[PDB]
Amino acid sequence: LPPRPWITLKERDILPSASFTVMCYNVLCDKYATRQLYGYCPSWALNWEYRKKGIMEEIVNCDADIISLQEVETEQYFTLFLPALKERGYDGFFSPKSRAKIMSEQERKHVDGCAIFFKTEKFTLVQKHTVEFNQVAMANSDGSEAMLNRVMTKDNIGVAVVLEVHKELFKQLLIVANAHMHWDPEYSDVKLIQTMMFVSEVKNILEKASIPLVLCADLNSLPDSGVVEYLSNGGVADNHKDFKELYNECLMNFSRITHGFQLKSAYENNLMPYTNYTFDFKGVIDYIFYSKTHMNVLGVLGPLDPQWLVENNITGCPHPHIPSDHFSLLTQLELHP
DNA sequence: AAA
Ligand SMILES: [Mg+2]
Ligand SMILES: [Mg+2]
Repeated sequence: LPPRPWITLKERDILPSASFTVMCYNVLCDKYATRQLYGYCPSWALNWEYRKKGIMEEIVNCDADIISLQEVETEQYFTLFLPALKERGYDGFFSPKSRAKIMSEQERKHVDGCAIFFKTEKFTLVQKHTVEFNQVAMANSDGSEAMLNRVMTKDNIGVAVVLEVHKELFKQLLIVANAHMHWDPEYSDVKLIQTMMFVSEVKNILEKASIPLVLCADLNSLPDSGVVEYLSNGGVADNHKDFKELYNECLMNFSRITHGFQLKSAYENNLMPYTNYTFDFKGVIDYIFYSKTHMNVLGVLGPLDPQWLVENNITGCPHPHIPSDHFSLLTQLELHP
């Protein structure tokens, strides 16, 4: 296993500014780490008792100031992620999917969700928020049968925290948001709508709290998609093909459909060839977006050496040496007040 | 949970 290379994009700055790093990582929850989907990885290496060590080691060694995780299993949050990262100087916020859904005690422990951790020496938690996409869809369906049938029926969520950035690093506020969108490629419309919902709800948090945004997400969307275009260009045509020409009027409950932020992906221009890496599918579907008005990217952690993967005949993850089917993103950012 |  060779070290992943750091890529410098700009060096540190004279003007007073704070730099900090952000990790975005889908850990692959145990529930979904099955032989069926991951036949090519041996059982002992899929198993959570084994994989959780590689996943902790990954998060520890990245050592980011802000960590956004997806597929964090409820019980693992409280008994593993939080108490171990507390020992490293972090506090955290977590919310599970499916909160409103009836299920046994046992099943409730295994439901996964999104978590944001932050170094308490650098940041103070001002507010925490959960955005349940099923609920925002319900509230915004009026008319539109697609909303209710296609969107409200997906249990996805994002979380967001409002953080106070300690003055000494330079009340400076920062919002960090983390989401995990629906997966199914036949549902490009749900992915885009969940993103519009997440962004507009994030804007609302912002009002009630101009203020820098860091947006981490497993978007399940390629760089060419309607969702990436929407996030990167401040908006998208209400007739974009990703709507499956299937919405209109209800779309602009979150509003050519537009958002106010000015965002760039930390890894734009293909700095990694894929963030999800399996036998059947490899592509960039995970992202760290930041407000380009307040922040520059100083650098990113580059991809694992493609030559190393080929030499070891690794055509999909997880693998004995790679504990998730996603690779972590890690970026260093510089914030100007 | 690019079931
Ligand atoms: Mg997954
Ligand atoms: Mg995914």
